Amino acid sequence: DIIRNIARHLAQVGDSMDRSIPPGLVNGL
Amino acid sequence: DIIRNIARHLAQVGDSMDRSIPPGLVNGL
Amino acid sequence: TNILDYLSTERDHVMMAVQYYMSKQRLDDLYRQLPTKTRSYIDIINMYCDKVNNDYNRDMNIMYDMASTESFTVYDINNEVNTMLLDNKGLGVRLATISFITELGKRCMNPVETIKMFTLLSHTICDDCFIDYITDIS
Amino acid sequence: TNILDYLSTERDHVMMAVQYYMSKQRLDDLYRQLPTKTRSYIDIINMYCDKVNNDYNRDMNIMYDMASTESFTVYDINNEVNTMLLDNKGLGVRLATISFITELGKRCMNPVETIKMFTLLSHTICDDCFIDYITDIS
Repeated sequence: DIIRNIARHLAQVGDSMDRSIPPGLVNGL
Repeated sequence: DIIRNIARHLAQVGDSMDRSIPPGLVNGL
Repeated sequence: TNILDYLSTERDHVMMAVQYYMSKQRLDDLYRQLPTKTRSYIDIINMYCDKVNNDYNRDMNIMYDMASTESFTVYDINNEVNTMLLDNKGLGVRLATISFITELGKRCMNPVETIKMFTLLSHTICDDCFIDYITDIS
Repeated sequence: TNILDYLSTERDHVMMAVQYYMSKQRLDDLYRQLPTKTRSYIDIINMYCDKVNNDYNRDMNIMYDMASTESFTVYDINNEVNTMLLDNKGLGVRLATISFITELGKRCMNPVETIKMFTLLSHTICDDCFIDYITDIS
């Protein structure tokens, strides 16, 4: 439903923020 | 029990604060 | 009921931090949205409860330290308060009860039980009598 | 969900004022008691959620306005989040979820339901993954 869509949206936003951090600076990213 | 004692204490403190306000300044007091 | 005994693991620290962030953000935003009237009432409660806390410091402290010694429910605190406010229509007792319940909340580490207490007791405290005083003073 | 529609009577205003006083006093006191470590974590969450809110403003706003259109439970929000955090071990998604749940709380006028949501979702968000990030960054 909508809830699923929002949650998917949150992961997409989250992953794009992760990818904007230069690699190496945060362990695990 | 204790709860009753505390509640009674609250009313005593409350009434003494009420009596320390000059009469007339607060309607109902 | 010492804060450190509740913050044993890193998960405890991080969860505390997230819960604080959410609650603080919410409270700040709520105030930003409140009508001037409501803000005026908050200021009155602040000033008058500060007076009770000042003028009756030793009394209030005793009541806190007694609540420490015994275990009792929010329900029966509430019912004990409602009984007093039934036959005592003073302003003072309502202010003192707010200060007392507020202190109890500061000593409670369960956030859901705390808000439940604040919510229930605020209903009990805000009787027609209290509303008349607050609107008179404001 | 407009604040004014909830503040119709004087009793509504006064009860809001008392509940705000109790909650604000409690939150201020809690922070005053928190260990430096916990305070450091709060600052990190503040700074990183501010970055998400800034850098992805239009995205976050869309998610808010969609939550407005439909009705759903805290339970199923929670379960939808837990599912994402199971197979997505990124930092970003955890920060974004905090911002989202925080906004939902700002839009909720039921204080008990709000703290219940914050409490449940904070458990879900603070998995081993999140704790590892926060301790790494701090």
